Amino acid sequence: DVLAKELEDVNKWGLHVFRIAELSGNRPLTVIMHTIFQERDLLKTFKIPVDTLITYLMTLEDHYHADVAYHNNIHAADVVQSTHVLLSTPALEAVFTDLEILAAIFASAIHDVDHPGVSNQFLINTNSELALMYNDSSVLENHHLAVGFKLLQEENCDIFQNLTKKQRQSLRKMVIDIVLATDMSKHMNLLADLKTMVETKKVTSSGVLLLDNYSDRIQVLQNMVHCADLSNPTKPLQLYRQWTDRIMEEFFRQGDRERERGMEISPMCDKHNASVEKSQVGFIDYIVHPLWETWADLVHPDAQDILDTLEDNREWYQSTIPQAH
Amino acid sequence: DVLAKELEDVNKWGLHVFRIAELSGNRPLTVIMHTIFQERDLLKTFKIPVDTLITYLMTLEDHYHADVAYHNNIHAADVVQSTHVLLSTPALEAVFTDLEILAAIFASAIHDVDHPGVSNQFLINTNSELALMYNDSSVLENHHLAVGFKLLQEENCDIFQNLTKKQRQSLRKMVIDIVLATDMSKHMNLLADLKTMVETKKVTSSGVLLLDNYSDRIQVLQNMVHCADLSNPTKPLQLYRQWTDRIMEEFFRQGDRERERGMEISPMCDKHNASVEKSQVGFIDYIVHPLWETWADLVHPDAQDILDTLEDNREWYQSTIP
Ligand SMILES: C[C@@H]1CN(C(=O)CO/N=C/c2ccc(OC(F)F)c(OC3CCCC3)c2)C[C@@H](C)O1
Ligand SMILES: C[C@@H]1CN(C(=O)CO/N=C/c2ccc(OC(F)F)c(OC3CCCC3)c2)C[C@@H](C)O1
Ligand SMILES: [Mg+2]
Ligand SMILES: [Mg+2]
Ligand SMILES: [Mg+2]
Ligand SMILES: [Mg+2]
Ligand SMILES: [Mg+2]
Ligand SMILES: [Zn+2]
Ligand SMILES: [Zn+2]
Repeated sequence: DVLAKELEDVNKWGLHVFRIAELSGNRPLTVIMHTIFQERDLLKTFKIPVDTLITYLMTLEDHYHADVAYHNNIHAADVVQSTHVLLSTPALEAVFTDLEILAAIFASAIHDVDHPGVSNQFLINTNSELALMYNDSSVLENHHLAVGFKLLQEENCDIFQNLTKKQRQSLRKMVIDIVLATDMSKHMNLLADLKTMVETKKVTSSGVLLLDNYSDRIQVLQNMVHCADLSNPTKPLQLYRQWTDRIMEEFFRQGDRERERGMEISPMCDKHNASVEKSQVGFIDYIVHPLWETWADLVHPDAQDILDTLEDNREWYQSTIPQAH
Repeated sequence: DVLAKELEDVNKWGLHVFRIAELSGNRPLTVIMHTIFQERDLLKTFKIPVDTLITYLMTLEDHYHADVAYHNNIHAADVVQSTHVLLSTPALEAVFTDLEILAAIFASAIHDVDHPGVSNQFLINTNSELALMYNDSSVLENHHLAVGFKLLQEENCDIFQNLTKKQRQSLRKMVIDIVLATDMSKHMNLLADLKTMVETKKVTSSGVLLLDNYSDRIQVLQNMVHCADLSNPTKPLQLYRQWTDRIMEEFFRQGDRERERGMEISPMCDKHNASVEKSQVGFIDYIVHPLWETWADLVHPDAQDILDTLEDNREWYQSTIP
């Protein structure tokens, strides 16, 4: 119906993903992954039975928490769809193999599964079982990977059943490398390295990038998914505002637990003392723009419209903050 | 029943650790740990109730597998005692705080707990739940930490209950850093970085190392426990001979599991095609001597005898190659 109409924008930045969630009966991850797999002809390329794909996707989506305001299946679908757009950027045309493409999209799909709605630092500070299990290192991200892969074991869920042994091993490695890179404590290091990759990048005649070793290829995929994960402020203001609502609700809920426990309340987690405009402008100035501006450098001019929206949105949120002229 | 005469060598390289295991009713880890804590006055320094220490040690010791030939409670006891000796080296006099000392010894004690007797690569290749949990990265070492820490939560087991919050946090971080560095896959990088530290070491006149910050200190602790972990070929030969027998028995059993599942048998795990003596020489030539030579540089001349024993032991296995 209208859903197939909205799913026509799947190759477009700014998909009305929230609308798709409503219309699909809260199955945005399932329908968006399925649509993209059909789009990229992935079921045929990797001999994936459709009933298997759908069974896994539905189980995966089930394992995103409905009561978590931001880190849920809608965010997962959004990051999947955004990665799907970035993969098709002209500067990267026929750079990546079908397997690499599959890896980046699957990584995006599972990258926050079973997120509890609180940060790594919170989990470390409250001595959680998760932090105990993972020795305080990329606690959530290791966990997302473990669950995402574990779900492949469920009945009629192995979407990779017809990959070769070599392919499955290569895909597992790439997906691990990608999701671990979504850990924000690795952001400055990724960014610092991506800047250096940009400085010395090599391009063909028709302008596509030359990535001639796994280390360069995976670095580009890591930053790609990281950008997609941090892409909310680059979306039309109507989508962006909605993402901002959810992240602050999730944060304030974390803040509430912290205050109730007598802990120091984490930054931007205090519902009483917090400005949306100030927090978002800071977020953009110190994290999202430094990154997207570097990505735009890498694929210039492919991302200029994305960068323009980001800068517009930044200008928009700073406009109501009083400042010295 | 004593035993006490054996434990008089707890400060020496080449303590009779197998004897201690026998004499103590297979509680070498509890006994040696208890002895070292008393000697270093750690119970008083950190207000560790002695029954809490023993209770934790017995539980920890119970989670090393009796039926694993090498990676068992005797190996843990050995690595603890070896670290205990290395910490007392003159070149390191007054370098470490009591909390750092506590961290290195605790890390040594838990560093292989619940080892199943197969390698990281075997756990990965067989798609074990453990490799699934830890995403193929330092699978065992991540698991050893989780278990060692988890056991503090059993009844009357929290030996760190009277550390401050800041002390617990700092000790936790050091222990994690130290145990993750026992992963053999990190050996070449760790050693490379150790050589770099050695190239630019600072010492007082009496040769005492001057460490500047957490980076320096934890790097020395990591390498120290790694050396202790790889110390078998530097021990008196009779000790070394038994360690060699044990590690081969454990490797062969992994090989047997591999052969049975039609997997390629891992290097040195095929009992039908092994060259034990030749493999010890290569082990020393390519891993153990390059490490201990660098450590010996760091603490010159504290480790000269250790190095000499290493070279004598290399010649033993060389001369027993059929
Ligand atoms: C560098 C760390 C990152 N961080 C995280 O929790 C992990 O990732 N964040 C994702 C994120 C995603 C969307 C956000 O808003 C909108 F785009 F929705 C957003 O805006 C918040 C809202 C207050 C500012 C940060 C954050 C915490 C942060 C304060 O600084
Ligand atoms: C299952 C294996 C695990 N692995 C390791 O490196 C683990 O670390 N080793 C410790 C070790 C400790 C003591 C050894 O001898 C004596 F000193 F005991 C010893 O003898 C080696 C080993 C056979 C000759 C060289 C090894 C390597 C891979 C094939 O898969
Ligand atoms: Mg995440
Ligand atoms: Mg003192
Ligand atoms: Mg080990
Ligand atoms: Mg220094
Ligand atoms: Mg001689
Ligand atoms: Zn995310
Ligand atoms: Zn060990």
